Amino acid sequence: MWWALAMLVASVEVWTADWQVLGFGNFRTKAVKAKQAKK
Amino acid sequence: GLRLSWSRGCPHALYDGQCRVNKEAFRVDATILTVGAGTVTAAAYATRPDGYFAGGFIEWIDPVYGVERRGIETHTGNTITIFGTVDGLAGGYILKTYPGCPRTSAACDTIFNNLANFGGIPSLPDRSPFDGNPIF
Amino acid sequence: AGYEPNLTPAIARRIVYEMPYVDLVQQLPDGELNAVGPNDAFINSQAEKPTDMSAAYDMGIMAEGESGFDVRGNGDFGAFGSLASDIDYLSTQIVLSEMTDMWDDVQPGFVARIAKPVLDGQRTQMEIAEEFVRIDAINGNVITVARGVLDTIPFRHQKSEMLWVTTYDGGTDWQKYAGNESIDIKILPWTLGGGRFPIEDAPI
Amino acid sequence: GSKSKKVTVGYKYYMGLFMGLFRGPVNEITEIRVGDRTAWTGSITGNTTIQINKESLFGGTKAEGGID
Ligand SMILES: [Fe+3]
Repeated sequence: MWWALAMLVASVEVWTADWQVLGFGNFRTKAVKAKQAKK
Repeated sequence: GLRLSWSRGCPHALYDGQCRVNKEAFRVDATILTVGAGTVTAAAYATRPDGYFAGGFIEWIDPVYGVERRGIETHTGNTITIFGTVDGLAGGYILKTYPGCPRTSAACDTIFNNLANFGGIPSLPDRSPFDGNPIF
Repeated sequence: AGYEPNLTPAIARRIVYEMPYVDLVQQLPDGELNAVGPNDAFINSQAEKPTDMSAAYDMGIMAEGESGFDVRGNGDFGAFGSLASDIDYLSTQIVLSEMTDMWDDVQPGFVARIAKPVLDGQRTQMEIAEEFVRIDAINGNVITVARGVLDTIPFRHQKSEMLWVTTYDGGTDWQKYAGNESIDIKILPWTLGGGRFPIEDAPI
Repeated sequence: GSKSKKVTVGYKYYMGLFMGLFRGPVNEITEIRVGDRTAWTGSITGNTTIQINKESLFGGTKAEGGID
């Protein structure tokens, strides 16, 4: 919800965009965050 | 944020918490023989081989700043060059000068004897894939 | 829960018996069929498929002097039928149940072998009702066949028995085991992602 | 011709590999998968050694693959 507080500057929430890469592309399951390398 | 990034050379900053090369084992210090335009000269530097301080830094105490640390970009004989500017230097206080490192596996092995604490992977298998073309 | 992803192997009903001359004629190329002396014998058997993911069954044989059930020879699960009408010696209209998936693949005139429970004393084939019957035409669950076709006089049966069709199907190592060389065997089913059944825990 | 005791076969590979998973010692590593199939399970809590031996997950002398 901190996005909701971030949009506290709005003029009043629909969106349409592509993504800037994050850590989703999977090759090793992580039941907990051990972070990862980057190659 | 980008830190680890497997490579042919370790990304560790020399003397950091992971390279862990001793801060004292590689001390070098000497008073300035002559300050110059973006360059410094000292007797101790002459005793070292060329490029010994490439990526190193000089250290001393300023009557107000206290501790001051700034990098070295090149070394040769008694002469060195600094990445940053010169804030004024005097041939009094000794410049506690630290060597840098090529950051190669051979560099960390020979110079530092720290190969056992190295973060670079020499045998990154040329990204030998398991797709596209016949292999294995 | 993955919508039934399990494909591991498991035990299943099986039956074994000595390979008859008809089996050698059907499965043995004529180029080497001659020179099969009178002292030769062949092993054959059939078993039901326990799971859909099962592919075939490997045959483990531990003959006289052998150490451990050696894995040699494999067979395909033939169609199976459970006799449930207590047919008599001359019975022709075979009323049975348990119509296996492959039970309808037998063409008219095929050859099937009947049997009963086997155990100490019942292992002997001289008295045990082991009869080869030639299937004539299927009638749904009931199938029309002949009695005592090739190498067994027709006999009687009791409900809940087992009927196995063996035309062009079976499993053996193709070893000319000599007579009196009794061996102990265990048929192990196998699956793609589960491999073979327990290494040696299968019955014998 | 001769029986499978001496015949051409589907060919094994003989060499291993080395994988860099991620930074930092972790409390335990639980399970290892191959080709979207649950191959081996086990809690590894430190520098240790094990062996993966269920080659049956893919095949062998009658089917393709199978880690070991
Ligand atoms: Fe280093």
